[PDB]
Amino acid sequence: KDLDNPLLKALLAENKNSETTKKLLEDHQNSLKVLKEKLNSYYSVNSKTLHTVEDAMYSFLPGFSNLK
Amino acid sequence: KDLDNPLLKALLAENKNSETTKKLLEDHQNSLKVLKEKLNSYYSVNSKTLHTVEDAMYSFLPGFSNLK
Repeated sequence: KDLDNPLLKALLAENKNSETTKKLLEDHQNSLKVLKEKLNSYYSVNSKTLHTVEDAMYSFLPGFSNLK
Repeated sequence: KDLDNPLLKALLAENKNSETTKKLLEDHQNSLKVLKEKLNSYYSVNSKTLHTVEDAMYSFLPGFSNLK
């Protein structure tokens, strides 16, 4: 909600030469990537009885693994 | 809240962003004052506009008064 505000878009359009603001924008994108990576890392750790079902689909398609 | 967003305030804290902030947020402050006055006078203006609409609703059609 914060990064998609119309005021932010208007400010970005008004000052194209915003390298100082561009640094903050890239910092925000890095925070985006870090948060998404952490959220996904909270997933690809463990599984359940779904492993037996998963083994059924790795046999018919050789060379396939790590379905998340 | 969008105007008072802490991230937007941090972006505001820039000098080159402050001039475009000057323009955009003086316009925004005028708009906020206008909308606050609109909320304050909403009841007052609705009765007056309703009276004008009723006057125009039955003005040039013969007969037809007291539309309720």
